[PDB]
Amino acid sequence: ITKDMLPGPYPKTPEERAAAAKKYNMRVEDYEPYPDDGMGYGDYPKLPDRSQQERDPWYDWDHPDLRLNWGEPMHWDLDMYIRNRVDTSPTPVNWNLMCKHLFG
Amino acid sequence: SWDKDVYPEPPRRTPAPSPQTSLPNPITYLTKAFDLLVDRPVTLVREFIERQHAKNKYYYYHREFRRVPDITECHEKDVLCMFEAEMQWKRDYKVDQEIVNIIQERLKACQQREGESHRQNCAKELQQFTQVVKAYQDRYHDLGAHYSARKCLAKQKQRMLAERKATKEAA
Amino acid sequence: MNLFSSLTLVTLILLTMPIAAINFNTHKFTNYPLYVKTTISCAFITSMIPTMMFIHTGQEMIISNWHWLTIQTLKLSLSFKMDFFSMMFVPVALFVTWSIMEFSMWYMHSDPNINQFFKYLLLFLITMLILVTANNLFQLFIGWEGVGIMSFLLIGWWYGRTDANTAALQAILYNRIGDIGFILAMAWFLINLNTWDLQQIFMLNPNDSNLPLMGLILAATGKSAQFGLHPWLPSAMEGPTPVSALLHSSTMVVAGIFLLIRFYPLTENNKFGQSIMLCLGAMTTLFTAMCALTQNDIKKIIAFSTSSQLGLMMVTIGINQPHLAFLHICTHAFFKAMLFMCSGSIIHSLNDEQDIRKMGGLFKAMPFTTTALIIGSLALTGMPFLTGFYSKDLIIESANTSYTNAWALLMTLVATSFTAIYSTRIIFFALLGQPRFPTLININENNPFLINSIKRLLIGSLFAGFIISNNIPPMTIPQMTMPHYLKMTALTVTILGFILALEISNTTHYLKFNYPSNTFKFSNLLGYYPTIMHRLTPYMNLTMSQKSASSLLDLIWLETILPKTISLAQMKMSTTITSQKGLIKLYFLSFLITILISTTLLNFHE
Amino acid sequence: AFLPSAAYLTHQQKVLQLYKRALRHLESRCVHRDKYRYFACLLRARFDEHKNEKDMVKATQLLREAEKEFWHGQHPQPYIFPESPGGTSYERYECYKVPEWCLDDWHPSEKAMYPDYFAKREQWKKLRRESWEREVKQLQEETPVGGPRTEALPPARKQGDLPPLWWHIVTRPRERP
Amino acid sequence: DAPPLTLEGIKDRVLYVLKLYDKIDPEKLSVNSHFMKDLGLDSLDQVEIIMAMEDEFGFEIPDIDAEKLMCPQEIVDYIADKKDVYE
Amino acid sequence: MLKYIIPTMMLMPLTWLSKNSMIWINTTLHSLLISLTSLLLLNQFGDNSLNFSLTFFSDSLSTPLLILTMWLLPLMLMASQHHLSKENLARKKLFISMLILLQLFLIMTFTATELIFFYIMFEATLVPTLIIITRWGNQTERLNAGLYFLFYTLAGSLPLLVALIYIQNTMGSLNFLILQYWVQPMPNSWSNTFMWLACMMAFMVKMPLYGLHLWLPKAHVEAPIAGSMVLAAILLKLGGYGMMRITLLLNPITDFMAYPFIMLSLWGMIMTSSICLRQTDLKSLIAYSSVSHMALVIVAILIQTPWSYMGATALMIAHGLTSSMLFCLANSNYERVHSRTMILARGLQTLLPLMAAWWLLASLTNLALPPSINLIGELFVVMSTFSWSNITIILMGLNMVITALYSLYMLITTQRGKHTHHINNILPSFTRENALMSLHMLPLLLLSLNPKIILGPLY
Amino acid sequence: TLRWQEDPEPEDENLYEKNPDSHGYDKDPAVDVWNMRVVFFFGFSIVLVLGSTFVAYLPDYRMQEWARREAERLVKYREAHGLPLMESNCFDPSKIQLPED
Amino acid sequence: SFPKYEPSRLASLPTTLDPAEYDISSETRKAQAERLAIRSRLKREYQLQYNDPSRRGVVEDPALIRWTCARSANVYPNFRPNTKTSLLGALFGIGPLIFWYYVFKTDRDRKEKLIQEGKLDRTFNISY
Repeated sequence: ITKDMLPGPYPKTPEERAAAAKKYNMRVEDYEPYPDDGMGYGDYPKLPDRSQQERDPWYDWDHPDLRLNWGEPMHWDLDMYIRNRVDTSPTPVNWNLMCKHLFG
Repeated sequence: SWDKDVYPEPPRRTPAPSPQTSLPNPITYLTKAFDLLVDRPVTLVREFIERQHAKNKYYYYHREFRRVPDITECHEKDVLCMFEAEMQWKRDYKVDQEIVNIIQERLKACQQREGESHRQNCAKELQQFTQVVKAYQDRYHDLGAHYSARKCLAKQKQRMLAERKATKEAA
Repeated sequence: MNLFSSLTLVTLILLTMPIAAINFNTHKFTNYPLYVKTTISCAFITSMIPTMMFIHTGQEMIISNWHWLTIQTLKLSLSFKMDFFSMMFVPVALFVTWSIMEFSMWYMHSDPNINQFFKYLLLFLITMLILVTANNLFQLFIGWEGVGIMSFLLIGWWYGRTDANTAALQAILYNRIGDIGFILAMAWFLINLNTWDLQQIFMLNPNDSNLPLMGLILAATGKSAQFGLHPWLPSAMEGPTPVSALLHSSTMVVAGIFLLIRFYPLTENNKFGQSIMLCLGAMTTLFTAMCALTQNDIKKIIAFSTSSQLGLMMVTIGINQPHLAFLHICTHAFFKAMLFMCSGSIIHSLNDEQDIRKMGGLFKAMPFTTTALIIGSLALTGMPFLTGFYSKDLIIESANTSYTNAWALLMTLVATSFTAIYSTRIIFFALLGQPRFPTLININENNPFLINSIKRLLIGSLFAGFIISNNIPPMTIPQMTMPHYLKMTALTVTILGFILALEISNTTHYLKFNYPSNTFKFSNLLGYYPTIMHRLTPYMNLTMSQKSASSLLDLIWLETILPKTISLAQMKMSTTITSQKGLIKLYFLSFLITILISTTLLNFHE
Repeated sequence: AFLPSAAYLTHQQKVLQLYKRALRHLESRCVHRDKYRYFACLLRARFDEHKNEKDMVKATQLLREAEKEFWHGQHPQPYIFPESPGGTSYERYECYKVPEWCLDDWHPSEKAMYPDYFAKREQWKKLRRESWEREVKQLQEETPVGGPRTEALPPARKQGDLPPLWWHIVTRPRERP
Repeated sequence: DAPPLTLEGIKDRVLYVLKLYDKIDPEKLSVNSHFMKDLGLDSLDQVEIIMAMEDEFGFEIPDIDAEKLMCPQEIVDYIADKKDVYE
Repeated sequence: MLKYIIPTMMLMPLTWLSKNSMIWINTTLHSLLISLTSLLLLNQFGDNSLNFSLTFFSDSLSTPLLILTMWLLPLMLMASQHHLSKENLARKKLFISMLILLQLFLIMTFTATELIFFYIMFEATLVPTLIIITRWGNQTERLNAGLYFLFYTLAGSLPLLVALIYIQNTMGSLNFLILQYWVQPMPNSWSNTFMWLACMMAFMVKMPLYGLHLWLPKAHVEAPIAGSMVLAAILLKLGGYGMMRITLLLNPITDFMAYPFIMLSLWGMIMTSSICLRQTDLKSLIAYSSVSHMALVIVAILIQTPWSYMGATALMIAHGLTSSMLFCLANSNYERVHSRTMILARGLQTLLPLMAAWWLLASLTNLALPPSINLIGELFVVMSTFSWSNITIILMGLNMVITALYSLYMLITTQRGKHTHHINNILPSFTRENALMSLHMLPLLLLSLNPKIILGPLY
Repeated sequence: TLRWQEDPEPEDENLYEKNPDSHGYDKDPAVDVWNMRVVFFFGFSIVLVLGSTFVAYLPDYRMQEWARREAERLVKYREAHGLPLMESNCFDPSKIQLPED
Repeated sequence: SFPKYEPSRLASLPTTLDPAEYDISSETRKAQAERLAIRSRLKREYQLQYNDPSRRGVVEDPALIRWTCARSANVYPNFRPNTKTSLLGALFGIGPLIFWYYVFKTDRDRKEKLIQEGKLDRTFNISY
């Protein structure tokens, strides 16, 4: 491991964004960092915020339990979105319908 | 054995078995088998152990403490007398804790022995428990983890001051 | 007196002996499950003797045999209190565990870790019998946490499966909320009554006992899976079928109702707790029955069935009938365990296929399992002069002719009809009709262990309710003078439920396709309760556990204010001090300034 | 949209996947076999009615409307096979799947109980270490520059050699060890 | 419980369920009979055949492998790979 | 107390004149002999403490800490002999000498009757600990961790020295028995307020208190295994012991002056516990668990009831044992997989069954499973805080959830599931690691049988 | 880019290769066995067992049970002379001089 | 007709109901080809260094180290004190402390007032 592989500050110029997307092993137009609100996120990408239950259960992963691949940029809350924890998978009926029916 | 005056128990009253049927109950047969197969070898082994203990006899004694003057006759910041007064107070404190424990054990024994008539047949034990709990609470409560004889004396002085003042209001 | 205590503690020591036997092992044990089964059967006999003695005489005893810890005024000793409840609940649990272990030694034969499984089951039974025979609150708390941890381990038995780990952790969470309630009750009892033993609690008999009853009701809600803390009981059958047969059907889940049974004078001298726990029990039994109406997993159906039964136990506690609740525990354990053994037999005969839409036509193929399942369903519904009739119907006999909540009574009658409905749903879909399993047929039930254990629990579910109901002494005034339309309420409700559910199944036989409504999706997705909360309560915790506590406070602001602002201040002062250009002229100008300040302003020369 | 063989999913593949999941959900709703046969033949007729469609945007609109139909008509809990993901016994035996390299850490006292098995294991390891450099030298000369564009692997080209990266797909543990 | 499988047994099984199809003549098909090439079948008929395979052997074949099996011998090879037959 | 100081100081010629191959054997043997010798401090009386001379004494509070320290030294010697196997002999002897000096300073800190002697060796414990952390720590951040630890401790504890010298000038003595018999009440003034703050803040930092705990998740992580044992099992308890000693003189201002700090722990033990739910690091998880347990100890000391004091003593001993065992397990995993992150190595019950059993038992003792002394201490603190106020039980009960919610979580991701495929250097468990686990755990379960020897001086 | 002279990181050593009977204490087999014997002898059979025997037979720890015996005296006195079982004052109120007010 | 399904935070939109799946533009094909190329490169590297018979140890992952360094050691240098961070720190840092301090102070003041007036029931309370 070398010092240029660790995450750095928030990128502003397009060439720093390109180098960051090259660092995180993703396309330049697919790399969207967190907004620069000074919350310490830095240049870590903002993933589409889906649980690990939503991944393909039949494609052979490098980590079959985690449903993850070696070298893939993992989510900021991957320790939150594992299959042992909170799931975001779609439901047959709507969320507001469930809340209204249960509360009623 | 233990002393029956400290731990009181009423003489028991066991009814005679007067059966009304002809089927033999298994309890009597199992009891006879119990004094046959269990009680006899246990008692024989205990007799052998008791003979071996009677072969070699020695004694031990209950330690007695004489009375040292308490904190009320101790000069302030005179550690030589206050140390003895505080040691006596702590020994007394432990003794009173065990006294309250004995009364609690008496109350629980009364409740279990009486069974379904416990709230009538255990009035005396409950009154004794209330008296000893009231006196313990008036003697030792609200001192803290750093309790000492001086804090107990201050609490008692405040209680007697309050009692005298309340008497003076209603006189 | 000497035979009594000796035989009871022999039962306890005999139960704890094989744990030491396996822990001191070196070789490969020559069929350790047979050793455990023989030990538990012998302990069943040894505990049957003092139950017979109590039936003959009426002896209740308390053995404070080992003094443990004197916390000044408080004294804690190893105390066993054996009364009506403990002495009539120990042998029923031993008989059920004997049948469950025989079914386990048949069912789990291919497991290479079968010795660990039998040791875990023995440890759970040890903790349960520690719980039910405890006198002080510390020992009963020990049994409470022991059965919780053993439930965790037995649910997460298949530790490679993530669903088993999730279910075990969820059960731990709900049991720890029950532990919050139990801890609050113990706290009030120590602070206000200066005791943990039950004798002083019952003798002092407090009147302002709302808070300890609230804590005990919270603990019973957590352990027995009432409403609010229910979904761990259905969701925690990822483990083996003997585990679901012993843990979540007959023995562990009645611990909350047992705890409320032990504290029956405090509940009998308070109406607010009785009212709210009656309402909670009726809500639980209606909710779980309505969920079980449209379920398709057989073990999920039986889980909702036993949770509805626990709700009925809560209801009959709430109307000041605790001995009826204990009799219902002893009655319900038999046929609930037996139904789970029958379910496991069908699962094993169909190669681990648990969906009810892939089984059928098993009436003639598996006749003994069919007969036992039919008898168990009839006993669960409340067929007259079976075991359930000797408890469950009597509960309704007190539910009508008493000063109860009207809505609670109406929903528990609707719940009774729903129990009838899902019982015949199980019977129709599992047994009758035409086959739906794969073409290769490996149907077999000819093993001595499974047949013998099912036969033993069949004899139990046929006669034990009659035996216990005619052997226990009357602890209350039975209510029998009532009108004819209150006497036959339960039987008529069960019959009409049978008719409606038979009509429902016949309409499933019709050649029509219909889209599901909102009621079907509400009753199929578990009232939307494990879908909202299990997605909302973790999320609102875990982000709060990461964005605020982990990052914003500990990693940013507490790092900012105390050490780093100080470090920046000293760095800035150090840079300002040592920014000198090394010029003697400025140094001597500073000397002149210092002398002038000390003479004129600071007045150091006076 | 996530496949090891193709980058994307074609329209025919989407239609076939929709037909598969719709038939499975209909089988879930229609537990009895004859009723399922009636409505499965009805669904087959409904899929065969628009089979010969040549306008691509009309086929795409029909596909989207059929997806909306299916999502409105799901079973809240469909039937899952016991070993498929979401099933009752999915990944149950993964605690028993011990990898074979643990056999390298066995004591010689317990290795003496299985002589022929460990001789065969030694010859298998010898074959692997004999073929590994051939496999990697085949891997460098087959793929174009800039890295492989697909995850698919070449087979054993010449004679007397083994396919590249074969050890962890041949020596994988059994389903029921 | 769980009787062992064998290659000729599973081949007999897949052929036996294949001759029970009304779209297939039992006197023409062999173990290398393509569906839309040698038998003139359809893609939807291949999907129904794969669902029959799943309902016969009790395990579900994934779609990304269901779109590749085109002959009975390929289904035999896939079932043999997934069930680890002939140890 | 000279019968324990002299053999401890003679351990240095024992470890400096030994051969290059038998330093570990000799040091472990003689430290185990000293641990056996340590049992002669149980001669405690129901009224009077055990006074040896004018310089040393030991009541029933210091005795379990002394026994724990002299039992803990051989455990560190057995643990820290694998990552120093390739080390130079002179540096190995220097490491053993640092451990010996730390034990000597600790066991004469716990027995000093005079308060400034207690302060002097309470700060003499800084030097070997800091040297160990900054010398034999692995990664870059050991230097920053050492700076943070040293400066938090000293900047908190210099006003303690000023206040103690003020006490010596005012009361006339600093002997604890004389102060027990010459204690005067402290009235309400700003001078007494800052007197209380100066006496308390050193132990607040060393406890650690929430908001002053920032040196714990560094110094507990960058340090080696023996450094982790002393950091989690003695020094925090040393701060607690000093707090118990010095709260005697600060009455009755404490009855309001402890009002903020209790909140700073009552909420604090929530937040840090929640951190363990979202920690990517195993050692950091153990450190934050230590923060939560010691915050509970802080509340127990500050409400100053007898039940809280016995709960604090039992909790300190049990938490020291459990945290040391957990650090040993995490260090074994780090030695096997060469990374500290928790998610890298999974499913280790399939490969290491007995170490999985030790993991399960350690996690069960972490979440206060009855009848262990962890549950005894937690329970007694719960009773005392319920007597203090009612709503506190909520702040207890929620904690009783979250603790388990990380402990079993720590049990799952390290032991359950499917194992990592590419990690194939999982060697079978050595006899040394299993012996270390058993020597950590069996005294705890044996102490569950006879807990009355660790229930404080007012049992 | 040219970089400084530095030894590469050595490969991780396995103690079970050169010594399949290793206890994990040392590379030398005799030293390994003697260290294991020393640890197991002086830890389990010297400190643990004898320490448990010592703690189990402590001579009346903290005078505790002695107080119980004293209670069995005191109540036996105070139930025999008709005295109150416990007084509400720790010290004699006669010998306490309250301040006047 | 049919009720439209809308996404939520805890219930995402299904893949089959997403319009963006059905977009068959050439730019989407190029994007998916580049994503597949990146995935194939990473998979090839992983299973090249993973199938090696000589290697014994851990195949380290730069993404895991990147994630840990971003989660732990990169939070402070990318933090800037502004109105949002200061208001969040003051709201969630000293809010609950003040709230619980006021609650406990109020309860204990009421309890002490009741105790010193001889109103609270403290009959059997002798263990504190």
